Amino acid sequence: SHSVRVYDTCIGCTQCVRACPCDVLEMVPWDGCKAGQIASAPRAEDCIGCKRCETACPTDFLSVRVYLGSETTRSLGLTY
Amino acid sequence: TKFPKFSQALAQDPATRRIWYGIATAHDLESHDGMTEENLYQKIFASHFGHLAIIFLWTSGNLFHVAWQGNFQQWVLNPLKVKPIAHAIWDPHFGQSAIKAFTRGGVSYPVNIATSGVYHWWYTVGMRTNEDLYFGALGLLVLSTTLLFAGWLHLQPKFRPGIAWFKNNESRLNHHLSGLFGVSSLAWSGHLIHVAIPESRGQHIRWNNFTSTLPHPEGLTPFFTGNWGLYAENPDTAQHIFGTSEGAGTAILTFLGGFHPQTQSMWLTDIAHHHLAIAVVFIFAGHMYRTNWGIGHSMKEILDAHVPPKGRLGAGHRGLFETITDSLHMQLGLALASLGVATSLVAQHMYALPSYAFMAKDYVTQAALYTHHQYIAGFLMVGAFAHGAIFFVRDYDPEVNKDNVLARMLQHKEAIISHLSWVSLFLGFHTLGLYIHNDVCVAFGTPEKQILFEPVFAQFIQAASGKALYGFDVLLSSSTSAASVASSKIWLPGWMEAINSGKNSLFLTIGPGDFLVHHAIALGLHTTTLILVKGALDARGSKLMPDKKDFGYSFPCDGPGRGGTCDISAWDAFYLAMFWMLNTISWVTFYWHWKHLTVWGGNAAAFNESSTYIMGWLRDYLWLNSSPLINGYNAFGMNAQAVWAWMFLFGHLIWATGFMFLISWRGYWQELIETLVWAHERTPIANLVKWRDKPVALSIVQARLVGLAHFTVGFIFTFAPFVIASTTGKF
Amino acid sequence: VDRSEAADTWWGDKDYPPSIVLGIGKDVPSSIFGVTSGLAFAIGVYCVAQSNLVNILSGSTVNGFYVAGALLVPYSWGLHVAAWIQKQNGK
Amino acid sequence: MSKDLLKYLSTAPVLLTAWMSLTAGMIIEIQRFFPDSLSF
Amino acid sequence: TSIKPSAQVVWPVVGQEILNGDVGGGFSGVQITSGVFQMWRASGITNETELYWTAMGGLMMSALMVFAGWFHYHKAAPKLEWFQNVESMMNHHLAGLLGLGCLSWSG
Amino acid sequence: MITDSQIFFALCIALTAAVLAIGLGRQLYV
Amino acid sequence: DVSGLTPCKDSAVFKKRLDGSVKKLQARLANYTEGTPAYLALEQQIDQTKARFAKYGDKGLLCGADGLPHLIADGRPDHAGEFVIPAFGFLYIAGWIGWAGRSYLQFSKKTDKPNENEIIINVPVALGMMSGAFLWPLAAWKELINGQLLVPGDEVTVSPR
Amino acid sequence: TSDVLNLQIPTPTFGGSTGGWLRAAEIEEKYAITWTSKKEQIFEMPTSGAAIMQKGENLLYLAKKEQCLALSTQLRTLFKISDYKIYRIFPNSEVQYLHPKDGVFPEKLNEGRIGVGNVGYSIGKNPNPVNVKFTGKNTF
Ligand code: CLA
Ligand code: CLA
Ligand SMILES: CC1=C(/C=C/C(C)=C/C=C/C(C)=C/C=C/C=C(C)/C=C/C=C(C)/C=C/C2=C(C)CCCC2(C)C)C(C)(C)CCC1
Ligand code: SF4
Repeated sequence: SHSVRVYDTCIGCTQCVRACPCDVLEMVPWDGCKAGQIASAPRAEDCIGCKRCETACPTDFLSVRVYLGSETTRSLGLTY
Repeated sequence: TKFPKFSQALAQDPATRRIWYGIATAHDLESHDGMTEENLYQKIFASHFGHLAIIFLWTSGNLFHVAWQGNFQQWVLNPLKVKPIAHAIWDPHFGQSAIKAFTRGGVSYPVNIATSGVYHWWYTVGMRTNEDLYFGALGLLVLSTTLLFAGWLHLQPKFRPGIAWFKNNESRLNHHLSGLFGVSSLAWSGHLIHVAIPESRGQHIRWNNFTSTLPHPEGLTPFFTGNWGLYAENPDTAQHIFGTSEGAGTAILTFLGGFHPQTQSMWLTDIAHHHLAIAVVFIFAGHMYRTNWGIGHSMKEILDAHVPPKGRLGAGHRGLFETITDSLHMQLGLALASLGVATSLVAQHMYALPSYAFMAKDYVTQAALYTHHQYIAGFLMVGAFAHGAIFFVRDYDPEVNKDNVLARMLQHKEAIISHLSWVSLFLGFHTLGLYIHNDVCVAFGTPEKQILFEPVFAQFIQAASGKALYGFDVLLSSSTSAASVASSKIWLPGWMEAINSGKNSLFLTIGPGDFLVHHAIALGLHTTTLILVKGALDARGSKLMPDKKDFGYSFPCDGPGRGGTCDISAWDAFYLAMFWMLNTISWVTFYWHWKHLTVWGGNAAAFNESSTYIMGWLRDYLWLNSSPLINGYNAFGMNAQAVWAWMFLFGHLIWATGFMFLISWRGYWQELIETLVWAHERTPIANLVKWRDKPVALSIVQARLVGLAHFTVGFIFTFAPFVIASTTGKF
Repeated sequence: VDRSEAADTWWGDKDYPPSIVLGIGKDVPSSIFGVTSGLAFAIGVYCVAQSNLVNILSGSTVNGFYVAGALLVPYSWGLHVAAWIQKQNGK
Repeated sequence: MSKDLLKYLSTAPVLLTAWMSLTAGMIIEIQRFFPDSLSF
Repeated sequence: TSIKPSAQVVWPVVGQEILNGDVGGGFSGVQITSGVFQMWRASGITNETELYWTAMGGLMMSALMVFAGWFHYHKAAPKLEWFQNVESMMNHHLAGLLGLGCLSWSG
Repeated sequence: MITDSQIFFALCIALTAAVLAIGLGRQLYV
Repeated sequence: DVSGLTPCKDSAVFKKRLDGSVKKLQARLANYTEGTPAYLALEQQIDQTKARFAKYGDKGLLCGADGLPHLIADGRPDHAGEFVIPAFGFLYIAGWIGWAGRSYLQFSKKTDKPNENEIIINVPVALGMMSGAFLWPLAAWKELINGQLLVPGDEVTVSPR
Repeated sequence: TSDVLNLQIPTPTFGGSTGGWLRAAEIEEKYAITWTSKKEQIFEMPTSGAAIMQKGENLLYLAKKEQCLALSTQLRTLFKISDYKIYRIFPNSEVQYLHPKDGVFPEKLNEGRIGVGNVGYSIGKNPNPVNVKFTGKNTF
């Protein structure tokens, strides 16, 4: 499965989660950000790698970042 | 225990990409699961042993086939008329017409006419009968047997070499310089003096009597007395006939220069002296480095101290020893660059200075060899740059290379890439513009308006080397100069005649077509370097992707975000530069082949007139010389070039099929495979037969690889046929 | 030589190399280096001129002593760089 | 020829076409009046 | 049969004048391959004044069409109710455009 | 002219080399 | 003269090329009658061909064995007109172009809407910049000396090494 | 909520399609999505076609979590249905409740969620690959 990571440059604008089509990402409380929330990836096994999170991230460089890795039926997104 | 045992990720991969990626990363030993450096080095060593065994098996196979099915003995009697046979053809698909056509070369069975020059090589080296070739094949078979056993042995527990021994640079370089290059070249010079010069002079020296026969009448007494000029005294006469004693001398080591008049190849005495001297140099240089005896050099110390004053090159070469000796990719890149340059050098030197008897008049072999070695040189250069990129993205340590000569390359990579872009742009703009100017001017019935720049600088080099038709009268062309006088009793009396003789490929006459095509070659080299250098320097990161090193060397992309990130991985830089390697080598080989076809046919005023415009290349080279190939088989019958015509079309088809993988990308084929999976699963009868790996479309990098593969194989097949068949049909 | 057993010869922070770079000649003075370099240059250029410029080289005239003395010209360059290094290091 | 139409004529493509038109015409007239100049 | 049809002429500037090749009829020009000469012969055009005047008529129609395009967007633009009258559009395109066009050409 | 016995001897040495090649491939595979 | 080439005026192959082109034109002249526009155009064209060949002969161009002019680009002043003087002319013109572009960019960057000024060119000042770029070699040298040409690299975006 | 399904809810009226699961959802894993609608109305399936979601409860079978989430986004942004629940059904008939795992959609923060896959430094501070060479880890 692909590895999804979130760095502390997060501003808690909650757009990666909305761009997510597999419910891999979710906002959790955080002290660092002004908004008080940070994206997190508790369901990375369901990741497919379309990187809509990366597209929707508005940081100068991506707070949410996905590394492609070992492939699986879910990661390939095969209905069979 | 599934196929990619070395990669558990692919082992759990359920789709058909498991097999593809397992085969693809079979040899990527650095990134295998549970790999250590010591095991990596030992596995590389054993694989090297197996590879050497493969090389010697290939050589033994060529030798045995020429011995068994080739007309070597008949070819020896009449080298200039009998066509050398590679091997017999065994094909149940051949018809009677093809059987009669391929029955050639003075034998009763179908055969393939050798275009590798192995016949000329072995004849020059001293082989005269099939028995000698067979014994050479037997000995090479035994050598490969021993190399395979050595490879097996050096993986055993008690025989597994250690990492310190592998990283012992000084001993390895000392031994390679002194013995692998030096003593091996000395052995070749000894072989020449003992077996090749006597055979050229009509003496049968073999294992049974080489111990008794003296190579020189005086023996080693001149060598020990120091009167080594007695080995040059009495050279071969200009009336010498190769392989006979008439006109034969006694000298074993000479520096006559030029060419042997009958064979139009350099003197074997000259070649033996070359290998003897060059070995002296290399055996000396192999005592440079310190190995267990104090005296010598320390490469780390040398690199550390070589830092210019006031920090001109930053910290100098500090850390380069550590990076080179730790990273195998940097060593591989240096080796590939050096070997590609050497392959280009041999390609450029064999045609200008033939060394094998009667090769110059064998026009097909010369073109085949030049094209072969130029293509391999291009591949080696692209590989050198690709492994430099892999080193940058995988093995480069900025902490070690703090303010280093290597780190400053990354520091001003933007300047380097921008200036390579500038020079590539200038060269292409101006070369294409001048070619189009010439095209339009000749098209409009006024060739006088052509802008034709004389290659005055190359002509000046030719004059300084000895050419006299330009009238520059500089250096060796001017008999009076110090350069011409100091060497006037060693090599110039032969070299002057050789270079000014118009029957040779040594320093061909050049003109405006040569000017323009050379600038085109410069464009090709510069743009290939631009793509490759950019890939290497941006492999670590870019403004569009500063964290590229985290993703690695070969990944598909970064997604459609940030405007799209296609072909960003710096593997795709290699895949792009491969097209330019093919382009520039194709330009080089077209230039070589057309100029040499014209020179051999005796109308150089076809190249000098038509090569200034591009329609001249399209008509007087491609279209004109494509007739004997495409007429290999037609509606009225077939000739012996039908195989070349079929392979010509074959390379065209593969080149075309590559465009599919290069243009059409994965989403279309993935959805189509969904449809095919539906159909197979839903049809009756067949749905009992069910796959194990889920069939998926090819990955992005996989398909880029496949498309480039189809392109390259295609390139080589098409030009091989066109270069081997048109030459045969025109001469 | 290994990574560990290697002298600290980097000198990018300083104006002249350490004398250790000269190896076996890390203690021979700058005076000896310079005098030997000058004699080597003179002798080697004499040998080269006598071999190829004053005379014409050939199979019957190549002289081993002149050939060997020619190799003192690059040795002269090395010796003069060494003389400068030792003069700057204070020896 | 309001300020808006002057602005439109000042837009990049119109200006490119106008200037390259004048340049090509200049080159062609130099060719007509000084033809076949493969030298200076 | 012998005359090569040609309806284009280059100017002598940079040597392109050779492109005015021999096309028969005491005329130098670029041979055409569009069949317009045969089209005009079928139509019955036998003079150059007819070609000139139909060209002028075509320019007048082009001006009228530019005017119509400006008028039907800037002065009097139809409505979606007008546009969606597909039945009347088909009736007028069959009988009115194609039918009367064919009738007029037959005449 | 290469003889039948010569070809057979070369083939035998080739077979020995083949066995060694299988062995080396095994040992590289482990 | 040089490179084995001979002057085009004393070149038998050059004279034959001229004669052959003339014979080709006269051969195609047979189709047209005297006085027609095509006839007069061909007469003008053949006059132009002869004038071109005479001009090449007089200019001192060197003709090779192929009988076509070969330009000697080695820096000798005998053949300066082949490359050196055209080279200087182009270098001046290209410098003019680049200086006009750069100076207009420097003006536009200070405008309130540089992005819109990039598309919509301020033609009244663009003409001024184009005219003033005639003295670019002195202007560029002045900017070099004052240090306002090459921005310090410590101020240019650079990718992570 | 809970790892269970009724497995008897009336399904949307659909005329069948070729885009459904094929000999793999029954052997490896199927997916289900269940929602409630105020009116019986027409919607577009993730598989090609048009179906009629029934009044009240509706249950649909699919082969991909991506398909279920796409249908969910359609339901939210067209019909304003925001009570959907998504399940994964194994061949051994275990049912795992996946998407609204905390009972609320992931885009709204909850107090009990803990961070998974969070890095305490900026993106441009990862170790180089040479540092992790011949180690099982990775540069993130
Ligand atoms: C739309 C197509 C079309 C048109 C426009 C015409 C036109 C004509 N056809 Mg017909 N015709 C057609 C299709 C067409 N045809 C088809 C398809 C066929 C095959 C079935 C025929 C078969 C046919 C035949 C067999 C004959 C005609 C004839 C005629 C003439 C009839 C006069 C008339 O009825 O006045 C109608 C009058 C009015 C409606 C009253 C108004 C009168 C106005 C004001 C008079 C204007 C006069 C003019 C502007 C000035 C002329 C001055 C003069 C000194 C030059 C006229 C030239 C006859 C003819 O003359 O043949 C050469 C004839 O014998 N046609
Ligand atoms: C404003 C004008 C301008 C200036 C001063 C420069 C300057 C430079 N460019 Mg160029 N460049 C320009 C426009 C300009 N560029 C444009 C519009 C493009 C897009 C096509 C490029 C694309 C480009 C590339 C891809 C590269 C350069 C490079 C370079 C450098 C080398 C010079 C060269 O070879 O030019 C090459 C010139 C061209 C490729 C075409 C130029 C286009 C026209 C002819 C000029 C524009 C004039 C403009 C309309 C003036 C408006 C002013 C007016 C309103 C008053 C240099 C820093 C090279 C580099 O980095 O070298 C270090 C390089 O690789 N440039
Ligand atoms: C990226 C990278 C890489 C790669 C690289 C490459 C691939 C390169 C190549 C390169 C090359 C490929 C180069 C070449 C060079 C050459 C030269 C430099 C030459 C020289 C020459 C000379 C000096 C000569 C002289 C002479 C003589 C001696 C005689 C005659 C005359 C004359 C003058 C000619 C590496 C791995 C490193 C790593 C890092 C990164
Ligand atoms: S920076 Fe990216 S991960 Fe962070 S809140 Fe914004 S969209 Fe979400």
